[PDB]
Amino acid sequence: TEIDNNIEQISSYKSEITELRRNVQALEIELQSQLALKQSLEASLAETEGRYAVQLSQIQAQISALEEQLQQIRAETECQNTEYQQLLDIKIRLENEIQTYRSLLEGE
Amino acid sequence: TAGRHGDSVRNSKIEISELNRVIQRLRSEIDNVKKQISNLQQSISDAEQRGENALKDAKNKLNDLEDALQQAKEDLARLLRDYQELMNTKLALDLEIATYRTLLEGE
Ligand SMILES: CCCCCCCCO[C@@H]1O[C@H](CO)[C@@H](O)[C@H](O)[C@H]1O
Repeated sequence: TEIDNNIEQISSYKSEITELRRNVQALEIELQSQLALKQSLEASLAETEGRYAVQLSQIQAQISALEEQLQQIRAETECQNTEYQQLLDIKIRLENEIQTYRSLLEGE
Repeated sequence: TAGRHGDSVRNSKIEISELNRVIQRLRSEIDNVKKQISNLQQSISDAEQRGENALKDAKNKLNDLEDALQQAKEDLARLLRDYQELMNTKLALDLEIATYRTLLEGE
């Protein structure tokens, strides 16, 4: 009966090998699935980051335009400060000069 | 026959050892991918909070700039009305001068 014990032990090893193989298949599949998920999360991360970077880029464009116009307006304002000052010098010159003639003829 | 039997038992046992090491390898790699996944989720949330902070900072900057723009415009408008006034005055004086000049012309 010893040899029979050995034989039924061979059917036992068969059984165990089958089971271990099924486990290996299951684990390969699970590995696939997990990798899949990892990749889709890489995708989601790229989505998130890209969307935020875009909205930031829109706003930054607004800051660029605004800074631009601001600079233009300030430059214009400096030119007009200049023109204004010239006009004021001229005015005061003509005014003082006239008034000198007037005061003279009244007072001489 | 002895040989064939020793061989069957032995190659079965060794096949089992083999299978058990690859099961361990696989479980280890699944653990790896799960940790990577965890890191990825944390990195997503992180990217979100970072992005939102950036948006907020940029919006504050822009708001300040809009206010600065409005102020510069008002400065310029004040300057322009002042210039209009000044010019009117100067034109009056010009009138006086041109009258005296036209006087010298006829002589
Ligand atoms: C070169 C452009 C200069 C034009 C500036 C116009 C004045 C700014 O704009 C106006 O200012 C008024 C008084 O501050 C406000 O009543 C208005 O709400 C505002 O639109």
